[PDB]
Amino acid sequence: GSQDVKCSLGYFPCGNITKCLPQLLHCNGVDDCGNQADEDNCG
Ligand SMILES: [Ca+2]
Repeated sequence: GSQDVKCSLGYFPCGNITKCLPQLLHCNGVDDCGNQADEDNCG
């Protein structure tokens, strides 16, 4: 029954926003999530 939960394999959610992007854009130094959550202290 749950819907829009987590992202499929090979993708990750920006956080509390409904959206998923490939690891390629993860900490890639590019604005995409909008809230800059993926670029938040990437380490
Ligand atoms: Ca990014």
